[PDB]
Order: sequence, then C-alpha cells, then structure tokens
Amino acid sequence: HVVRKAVFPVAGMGTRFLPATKAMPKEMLPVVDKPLIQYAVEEAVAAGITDLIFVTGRNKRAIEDHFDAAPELETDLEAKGKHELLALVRDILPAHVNCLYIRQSAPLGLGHAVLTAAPAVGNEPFAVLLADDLIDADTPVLKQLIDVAVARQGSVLGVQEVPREDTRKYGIVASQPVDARTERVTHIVEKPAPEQAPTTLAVVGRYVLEAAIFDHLRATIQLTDGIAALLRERDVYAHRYDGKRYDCGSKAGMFQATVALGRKYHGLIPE
Amino acid sequence: VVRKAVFPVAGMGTRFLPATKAMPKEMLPVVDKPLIQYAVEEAVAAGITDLIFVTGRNKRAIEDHFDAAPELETDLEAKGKHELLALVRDILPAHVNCLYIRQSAPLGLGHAVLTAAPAVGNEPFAVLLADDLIDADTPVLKQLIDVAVARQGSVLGVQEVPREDTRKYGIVASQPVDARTERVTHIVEKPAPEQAPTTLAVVGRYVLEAAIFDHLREIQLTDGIAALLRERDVYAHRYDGKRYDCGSKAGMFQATVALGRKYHGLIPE
Ligand SMILES: O=c1ccn([C@@H]2O[C@H](COP(=O)(O)OP(=O)(O)O[C@H]3O[C@H](CO)[C@@H](O)[C@H](O)[C@H]3O)[C@@H](O)[C@H]2O)c(=O)[nH]1
Ligand SMILES: O=c1ccn([C@@H]2O[C@H](COP(=O)(O)OP(=O)(O)O[C@H]3O[C@H](CO)[C@@H](O)[C@H](O)[C@H]3O)[C@@H](O)[C@H]2O)c(=O)[nH]1
Ligand SMILES: [Mg+2]
Repeated sequence: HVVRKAVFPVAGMGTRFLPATKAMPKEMLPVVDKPLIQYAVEEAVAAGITDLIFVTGRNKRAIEDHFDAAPELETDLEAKGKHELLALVRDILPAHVNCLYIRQSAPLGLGHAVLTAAPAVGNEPFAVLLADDLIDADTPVLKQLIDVAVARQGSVLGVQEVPREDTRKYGIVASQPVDARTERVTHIVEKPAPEQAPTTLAVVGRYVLEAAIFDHLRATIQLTDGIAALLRERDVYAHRYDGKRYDCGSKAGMFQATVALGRKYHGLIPE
Repeated sequence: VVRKAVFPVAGMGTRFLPATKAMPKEMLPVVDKPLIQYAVEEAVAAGITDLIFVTGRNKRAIEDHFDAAPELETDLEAKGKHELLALVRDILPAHVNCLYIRQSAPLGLGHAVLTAAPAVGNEPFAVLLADDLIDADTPVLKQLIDVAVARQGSVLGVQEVPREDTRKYGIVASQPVDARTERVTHIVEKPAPEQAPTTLAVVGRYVLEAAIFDHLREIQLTDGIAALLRERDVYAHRYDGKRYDCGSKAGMFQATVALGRKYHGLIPE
C-alpha cells in the first residue's frame, strides 16, 4: 500500500461565496494571506504525496496560475533583491512534487469530479482533499489517514463527531469500533435529516480511497453513494483524526477561521 | 458631469503573497466581495457609467470578474437559483460598461492615471484606489463629485492622520472654504513627519479635471496635481465615512471584522 497521488476537486460553482467566486474557485479564497487550496496541498505534500491532481472547472485560471511558475513575478522579485518573497512564490511546491490539471466537463458533482481523475490515478490508491475543510493539526490529517489505510489495508475516511443538528451538512457513517480512533464503516449516507441520521460521526473532506471506487462512481453522481457501494465489496474505515477543522464552505465558517487562525498564527485581534 | 472612473488594479500586494500570486491585490475579498467590487459599487452609486480598469499581472482575473459569464448564468438559471443569478448580473449593472487598458510597467499611480487618458478624453473623471475601502452612508465618490460640480474644480478626498504616518500619504496645504472643503495650494508626496506641512492626507479618492493629463506627460500623481495647481482650482474635501486601509494584513482584517458584523451578522466567536 503506497499512497502518492492526491486529487483536489476545485471545479465547483462556489455559490455560497458569490460574488467573490464569480471567476475564482472557492478554494482560491485566502485565509489571511494563503489560499485554502495551498493549505491542503501543503498538508498532502507533508503526508508523502508527490503527484498532485487538480480537477478544474470554468474557473481553472486562478488554480493553474497559483501552482504553476510565474517567471515574470520571479524576475521582478529577484531583481529587487526580495529573495525572502521569491521563495513564497517559487517554492510553493518542492522540487520532488509535480502537478497536473484535468478539466471536469461540467459541474456534475463531487463524485463525478473524483471519477474525472481516474485517467491520472490508474489502479493506485489515492487521496482526495476538499480544501474548504481547513484543518489545523500538529500531524497532517492526511498522514494520519494514510497510516491507517496502510495498516488496515483499506479505504479510510476522516471523521469527527458533530452536533446532531449539523448532520444535514455532511456525510454520516454507521460503523463498528476497531480501535480507539478507528471504526469499520457499515454505511454512509449524505446529508441526512438530523431525525434520521444513524449517528453523529461525520465525514471531513479528507479521504484515502482504493481505486476500486471508480467502477462504483460509474454505476452511481455523489461521492458518498460511490463509497456506500464500495462498502459492500471492500473494507472502508473511518478514522477520528486529531486536529481542529474549520468548515470554510460557508461565509460564517470562513469568517471564524480568519478570526481564529488570524489570532493564533498572525496576532490579528478584533478591535 | 463626472461619469467615468479609473481603477488602478495592478497591485502586486507583496504583503499578501502567496494569495496574490495569481490575482491582483484588488481582487482579494473582504468577506464575500473583492476589494475592487466595493469601489466599483461606490462609483456606480455615484452615477459613474464608464469603468476604466488599468491592469497589470493576472489581468484576466479582473476581466473575468466583471465580464458576463454566460456559462455561469445558464447553469444558475437552470437550477432555479434566481436570487444568485441576479446577484451575478449585478456585478456589472446593465447601464454600466467597462474597458481594460494595460499599464506598460509599474511606474506609479501617476503613470496609471495617464494610461487612462485615451479612454477619458477631455472630461472630468474619478480615480478610486480599491485598497482604501470606505464604508459611508452616502458614497464618498458622490460626496466628492458634488463638490467638484459645485466649485468647478478637481477634488481630493482627505482625512486627518497622525503626524507619524505622513510618510504613507500625499499631504495637502490648504485654506478652509467651508466646514468640510478646503482650497488646496500645495501638495507633497509622503513627507517625513518632521517636514509635513499639515496632517491632512489624501486617501484613494479623486475627482480630476482632464487638464491633469498634460501635467502628467511628471510620473507621480502628486507632482501632476501640484502642476495642475498652477493653472486650475483643486479642493480637498473631508468626506464622511469610515476608511479601512486594506494595504496591510492588519487593516484588511479589521475590515473583515467590521463589515462582517455590519452587513453579514458575523461576530467573532
Ligand atoms: O461539480 C463539482 C462539484 C463540486 N466540486 C468540488 O467538490 C467539493 C465540494 O463538494 P460539495 O458536494 O459541495 O461538498 P459538501 O456539501 O461540503 O459535502 C462533501 O464534503 C463534506 C466534508 O466537508 C462531506 O461530509 C460530504 O460527505 C461530502 O459530500 C469542492 O472541492 C468543490 O470544488 C467539483 O470539483 N465539481
Ligand atoms: O506602479 C504602480 C503603482 C500602483 N498602482 C496602483 O495604484 C494604487 C496604489 O498606488 P501607490 O502609489 O502604491 O499608493 P499609496 O502608497 O497608498 O499612495 C497613494 O495613495 C494614497 C492614499 O491611500 C495617497 O495619499 C498618495 O498620495 C498616493 O500616492 C493601487 O490601486 C495599485 O494597484 C499601479 O497601478 N501601478
Ligand atoms: Mg464544503
């Protein structure tokens, strides 16, 4: 089991952040001075990912230009002696990491975006990271999940408990415990009503998936329904990662991430 | 009489890298809206119909924001999301137009303004710097335009600043003509505190007569305004409104907090 490829779906419409997402993916919005997608990419690279796969939509321009070289910007900075800032631009990706881009044909859903990556993944297990789940963790959450996936020989979903009123926001798993932090998944259901949700254990935007998922995404698109079918055929585990998740998919969550991370890592204090 | 506005949108925002690697500084959002869109909405609210964007790196970030995107409108309308479709169409109101001109190189605000001359022609025009995010009950540009038409001259938006801050601003020497407006007799660019003639600073709002263009053919805007002073009337106006200096991370944060509260109900936990 070797997980070296990561898929970043960044092709959604971003309607909760209009007008800012008119011509920019939601994942390119900054938290202070860094786009959401760069936090997630940095986490993946720290977890041993070498092959980055960006699934883009009509707003691909900003994602491409963020991770590709900007020789004109580097020329300027280099000329003005700003070697400090030069690294912020050219060293976003270390040299042992590569990226590629695949355009999702239409915004047909997260499951369809993951399936769109199949030509670059092949028959390899792979990571999926949803950058609007911004996670502050002392050990990269993706690394935590990859270690479980290697040890237990299966797919792994990052999960954490949520208030029962919040189940309508998330995929919710039914499972049976395996150790303190890990459970074997017996069902997953997307955004159930709180009165119907089988548990309050919710999927965060971090996945390690066996390539078997792709055939199920063809016969499904919602990613959660592909996973629920994968269950019937292979092992899927849910892991309670250590870390603080900010749900930046809403204006409110992004705001509280700016406040909390602004304070902790930048000393930004509300007046 | 003022219906054209120039928006320099070439900011490198080096203090905001890597966020500004792929978009100009003026595209960064405060809550859910790019800085440039606050400034454009202020201009449109003041009767501006012709938007003139002076671009630099990542020019299509600005263009794709303001240009219609039929693909997006087609998808929203098909999903019955009619409030969101109207929001997207209001980014550029139907009576408003915009055009794009490239700055040849980063030669300062004065060069950027001069770059807009072919689009402005001989009429008076506004300049708005999107990093100065101003929240006011009456649009600040409207306040300045009203003064310009009344007094038949150019108008600089000003506010008092700490003397220790004058190296950040253009500073005006001037004589009161009414409670909020002064007649400018001199302007100096970013003086040392110990040599600043006053503490009355120009913020990023201008209403300028087209005569400025010949005086800029002087690379700094303050030097152009000082030459314009020898031939035409220039006033400074203490606008009413709260300015957020979004040129620093600290200032942009205070704008997110304050406007988050006022316009979106968002309260720090
Ligand atoms: O056509 C599309 C639609 C979405 N996206 C991307 O998909 C992600 C978000 O998809 P969306 O379906 O809006 O996600 P959520 O509603 O937050 O729910 C997902 O993410 C949650 C974790 O945040 C999980 O609990 C849910 O099970 C899972 O479906 C983002 O990366 C988007 O860029 C695409 O690339 N293409
Ligand atoms: O080569 C350049 C430099 C700047 N800009 C744009 O011009 C504005 C800011 O220019 P800069 O000269 O860096 O502004 P400040 O240092 O804030 O000073 C200007 O703005 C102040 C108000 O904030 C005034 O007091 C000053 O007189 C005036 O020079 C932004 O819209 C930039 O995108 C360009 O397009 N090209
Ligand atoms: Mg989300």
